[PDB]
Amino acid sequence: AGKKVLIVYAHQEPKSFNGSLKNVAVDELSRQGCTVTVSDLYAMNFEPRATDKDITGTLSNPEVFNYGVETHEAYKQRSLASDITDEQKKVREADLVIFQFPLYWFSVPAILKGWMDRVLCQGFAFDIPGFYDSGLLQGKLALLSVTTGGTAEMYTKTGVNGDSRYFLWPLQHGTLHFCGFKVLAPQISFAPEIASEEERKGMVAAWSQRLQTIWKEEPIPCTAHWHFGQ
Amino acid sequence: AGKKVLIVYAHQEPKSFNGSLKNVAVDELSRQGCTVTVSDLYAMNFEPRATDKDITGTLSNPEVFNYGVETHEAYKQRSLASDITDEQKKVREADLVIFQFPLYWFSVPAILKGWMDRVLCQGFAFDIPGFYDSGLLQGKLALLSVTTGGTAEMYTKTGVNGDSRYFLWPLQHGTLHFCGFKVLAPQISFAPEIASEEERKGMVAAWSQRLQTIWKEEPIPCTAHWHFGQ
Ligand SMILES: Cc1cc2nc3c(=O)[nH]c(=O)nc-3n(C[C@H](O)[C@H](O)[C@H](O)COP(=O)(O)OP(=O)(O)OC[C@H]3O[C@@H](n4cnc5c(N)ncnc54)[C@H](O)[C@@H]3O)c2cc1C
Ligand SMILES: Cc1cc2nc3c(=O)[nH]c(=O)nc-3n(C[C@H](O)[C@H](O)[C@H](O)COP(=O)(O)OP(=O)(O)OC[C@H]3O[C@@H](n4cnc5c(N)ncnc54)[C@H](O)[C@@H]3O)c2cc1C
Ligand SMILES: COc1cc(OC)c2c(c1)c(C)cc(=O)n2C
Ligand SMILES: COc1cc(OC)c2c(c1)c(C)cc(=O)n2C
Ligand SMILES: [Zn+2]
Ligand SMILES: [Zn+2]
Repeated sequence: AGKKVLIVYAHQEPKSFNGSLKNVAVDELSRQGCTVTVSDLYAMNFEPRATDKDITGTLSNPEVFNYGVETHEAYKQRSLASDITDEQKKVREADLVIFQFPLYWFSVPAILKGWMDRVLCQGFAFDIPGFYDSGLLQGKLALLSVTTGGTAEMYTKTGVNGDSRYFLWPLQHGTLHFCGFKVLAPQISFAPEIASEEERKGMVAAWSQRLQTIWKEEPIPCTAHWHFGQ
Repeated sequence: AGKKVLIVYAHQEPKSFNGSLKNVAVDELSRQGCTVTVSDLYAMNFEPRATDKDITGTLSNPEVFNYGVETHEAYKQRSLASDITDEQKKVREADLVIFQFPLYWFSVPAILKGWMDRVLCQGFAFDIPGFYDSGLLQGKLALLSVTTGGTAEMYTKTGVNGDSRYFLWPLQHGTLHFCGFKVLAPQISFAPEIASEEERKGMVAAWSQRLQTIWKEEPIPCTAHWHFGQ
């Protein structure tokens, strides 16, 4: 406060561990006096497909469809579909975007992948130039709050899954850094379903505590070295 | 000769460079006498979202929906939605699965992510235990055939994007090897929008040429070292 937060939330069940994490984030950020908005993608039936329906009116080139060029032209000419533009208005206003999701195949669920693909379009989130340190959402913070089915030990460099930082790369680097975000340290809640009824409260109460001082945090160095190195 | 190939194809435009790559694969593998099937996800309006619509029977826990528990039970009972079981039959029959797509945010387009999320369910593609070298699709081969906006140089260890292998990890390892596939070396067709008409022709031809001998190939060692070094 005075800060705005967008929580993009991708879980089907409000009673889930993910739902609890989204709800404590709203509760704690609302208590601090921050402005809070939640894009509840499943409840919204959010469209994940990148298709020519994302441009309204008439196309730059209706013989050969190029999603990147069409949506770039459409963002410049204010003719993107209203579900996209609604989400761009949220992100444009936000000082922090928190993604809350269960890890699906070492990445985001498809409905959230579709939000990244369709809302983070050229002209809005990035351009030539304006990417990585210079991306168009520069100034803004982003944070992945991810839950996993695999344990922390599975997610080490010599573990069956590799270090968590390895799967973070396309999300933190290739997507958030790329668009300009400073990335806060991910919040990774390992294997909640196998944890006890408390312990899970440890993790929820722990995210609420972290959120108390989120605006004091320095963003990680979003480097190949941070992700893979020594 | 006597092999079955599934191509899971994710591009909106038949006239695109991805479209040319898919078509050359069909032409060359058809020429060789292989059995070929293509799942053209956008033309199928393939559903990417993981929702409770994917199970048609009585849920195990209708009070608190857990997509992974409900779909595992649905797969064992034969009560998954038919679009999913349609794709599982194609995968079960295939000896090789080629994924043909443009790189979206260092990953697959969300329509293809939802193919992975919904088709590769517990019981069918993996079980716990029954993953990585014990995954249920053991015996099968997979190959990612990717196109990029970024040049090969941008995709090297000291380029901006980092090495191309780094973005392959959640797909090759976290998804395909997790399900028991052996993974053939990726086909990466760099920056075809930047390339001349000639260089594009050569990249289509280079893919066709590689497919002539694809059944002679051995898979990669799908480890942390192969992807990251050290
Ligand atoms: C398609 C698919 C792909 C996947 N791919 C991967 C992958 O690549 N890698 C991987 O590691 N995992 C993967 N998973 C597993 C997935 O990441 C986990 O199942 C998910 O992260 C668990 O979080 P949840 O909210 O769904 O858990 P929940 O099951 O909702 O949480 C566990 C328990 O906590 C309860 N709970 C709710 N709120 C609270 C609270 N206030 N305090 C205490 N308990 C609470 C729940 O109701 C439940 O009993 C995959 C799953 C699917 C379906
Ligand atoms: C949401 C989104 C996210 C993206 N994220 C990334 C990313 O993370 N990293 C990245 O590097 N890129 C990214 N891109 C760029 C994208 O990967 C490239 O635009 C795409 O890979 C290029 O493939 P295409 O088929 O669309 O090319 P096209 O534009 O179709 O192909 C280039 C040219 O080749 C022509 N062609 C077709 N067939 C032939 C043929 N037989 N012979 C000669 N020429 C032919 C086409 O007609 C066209 O003129 C992103 C794009 C979008 C829209
Ligand atoms: C596809 O669904 C799942 C479910 C899981 O556990 C529930 C998984 C995974 C995938 C992967 C890729 C790694 C892992 O460690 N675990 C535990
Ligand atoms: C998000 O859309 C795009 C479009 C591109 O090029 C057309 C990109 C990228 C993303 C990324 C992340 C890296 C890159 O090198 N290129 C060239
Ligand atoms: Zn980075
Ligand atoms: Zn592997």
